Amino acid sequence: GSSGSSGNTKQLRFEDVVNQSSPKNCTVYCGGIASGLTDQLMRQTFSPFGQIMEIRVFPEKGYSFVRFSTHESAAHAIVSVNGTTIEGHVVKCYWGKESPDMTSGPSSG
Repeated sequence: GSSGSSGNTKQLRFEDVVNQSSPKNCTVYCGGIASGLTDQLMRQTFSPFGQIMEIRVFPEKGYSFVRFSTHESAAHAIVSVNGTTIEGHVVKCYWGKESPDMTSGPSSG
């Protein structure tokens, strides 16, 4: 028989992901692919994971966007995709947050 145990606390808990960001804004930032980024890919990949609203593939930056109609579905695909290898390329699933358009006044801490 074989053995191999040396891990503790990994990935992201569904309860943690389904809260990180407001329930109103549900986005999934999938970054990793470089020589295999295609709308059909992300669509088919998240297709089942849940319902997809908008998809943006950036084969020049090495990342893509995927927003769901709900927070749950998004969290599911995230908790999973978060640490998966597509076509031999590790991808990262995050909560696509809208960039700050207006704010004025930097900070630090």
